[PDB]
Amino acid sequence: TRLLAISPHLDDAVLSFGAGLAQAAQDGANVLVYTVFAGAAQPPYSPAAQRMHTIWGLAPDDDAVLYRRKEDIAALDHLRVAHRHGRFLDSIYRKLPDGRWLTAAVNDHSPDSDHDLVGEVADDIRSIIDEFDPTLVVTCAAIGEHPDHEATRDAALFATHEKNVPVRLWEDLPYAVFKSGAVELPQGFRLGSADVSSVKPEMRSQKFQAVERYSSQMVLLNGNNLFDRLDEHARQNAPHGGYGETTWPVVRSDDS
Ligand SMILES: CCCCCCCCO[C@@H]1O[C@H](CO)[C@@H](O)[C@H](O)[C@H]1O
Ligand SMILES: [Zn+2]
Repeated sequence: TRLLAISPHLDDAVLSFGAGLAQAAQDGANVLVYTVFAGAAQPPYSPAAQRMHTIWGLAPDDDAVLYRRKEDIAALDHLRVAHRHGRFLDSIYRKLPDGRWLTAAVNDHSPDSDHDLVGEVADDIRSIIDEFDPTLVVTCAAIGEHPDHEATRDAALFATHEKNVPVRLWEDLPYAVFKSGAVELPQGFRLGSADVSSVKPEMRSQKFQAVERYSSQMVLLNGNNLFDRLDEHARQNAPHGGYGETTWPVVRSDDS
């Protein structure tokens, strides 16, 4: 088995699918987690980016991407899976064609810009598929509607469809604790029946320990009960006990 996980940001795959990644590695699968929006960023930073850097426990003008890449490597090494850091800039570092920052909340902009980004991400994913030759791709459902998650999900769907590789979407955590869960896929795609995994306690522990490697995100993610909320979420999906993660297969719609 060759499992390619496609994470929007540096932490999403571990937060949402860390137990599944860890189990896959345990079972002897070759597992690679490619993070789309891991692109190097340098000052000048927007005021919004400077504020986020502060929330992440960094100086406003620090190399936040460098810090997060190192966190990601530690977390993924802890799960014993490989990493690959993509070239795309996180939403807080992107500019619009007219020179404005993308984020301020997202500034009004042309769908053309969204399409162009999705196209480039899709190009990179098609190349990674050629290079890694995955038997399964898993990426985010984009529950919560973060534009980077939506771009990642849509690009992965288009790339996998063209390359004829099976794809599944994970339930975005911790977002799904606060959202309804319904998502709007690009035309022609739909979700099949959910799978709710049940993993051994060791895999829960491995996942939670890996999450902790993302120290910069802990204040943001905890709001001080992140792990309790993750446990409660799994409990609600599997009342008989045991930790797990929800994923859906993505298939072609009828008449498409
Ligand atoms: C960014 C668009 C507005 C909606 C707010 C959603 C909550 C923010 O979410 C975050 O945003 C960042 C910047 O993209 C990231 O670097 C993070 O990993 C992430 O958790
Ligand atoms: Zn994210």
